[PDB]
Amino acid sequence: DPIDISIVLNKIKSQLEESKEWIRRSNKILDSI
Amino acid sequence: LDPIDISIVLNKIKSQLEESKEWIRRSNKILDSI
Amino acid sequence: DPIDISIVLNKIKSQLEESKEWIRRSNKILDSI
Amino acid sequence: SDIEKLKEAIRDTNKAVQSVQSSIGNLIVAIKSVQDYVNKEIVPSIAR
Amino acid sequence: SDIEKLKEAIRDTNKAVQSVQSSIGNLIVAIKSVQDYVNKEIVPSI
Amino acid sequence: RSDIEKLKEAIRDTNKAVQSVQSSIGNLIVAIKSVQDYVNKEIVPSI
Repeated sequence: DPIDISIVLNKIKSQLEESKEWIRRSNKILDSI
Repeated sequence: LDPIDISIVLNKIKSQLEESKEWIRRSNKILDSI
Repeated sequence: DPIDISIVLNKIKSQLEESKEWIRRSNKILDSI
Repeated sequence: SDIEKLKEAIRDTNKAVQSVQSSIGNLIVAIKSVQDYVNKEIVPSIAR
Repeated sequence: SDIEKLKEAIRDTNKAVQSVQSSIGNLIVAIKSVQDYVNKEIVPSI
Repeated sequence: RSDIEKLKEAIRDTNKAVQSVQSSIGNLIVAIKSVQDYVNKEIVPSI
């Protein structure tokens, strides 16, 4: 009865999306210079 | 089958992950100094 | 018949080389300050 | 101020790295899980 | 100027992080492929 | 220790943090490859 890591994988993508938004904000600040 | 054993690699990743967290800790500490 | 994730792993190796190059460019700029 | 702008751009970059650091921690857990299953479920069933 | 150098250094760093972000996305795919193979080809067979 | 000097050293530390992450990802590749090879060379032949 099988391996179920789809949970933590679907978490990783969320923390990854969080990181991408942080780089978005950083570049937005550099845009204002 | 004597079993999977990637403990050495996984423990090295953790160590490097901690070194990474320490470098960010130092960067933020300096930013606080401004 | 076997797992073959070499396509994905080779991409990751390529992306790390690009990431390393970007850090080189950053450090080279900081060196000139 | 430009100095202040650079400061908070770096702080945002650092937050992005922190999120990456958390992702890597969970990747270790995902790979460890696949290992543990192979060792605790697949290997014994073959041995049976 | 020093301010312009710092701005470009951070932009280079941000690109390095973006490359790492892409690598992590692909690491998920690699792990998923091993899970899928185990779940859909080994487990049924055993 | 001027503000410019502080910002530089802050970025230098951030870059070292990214390099450590890069190192960790390279070892994550090794770890996943190890699981693949073990499944291919030990599990599949038996099963």
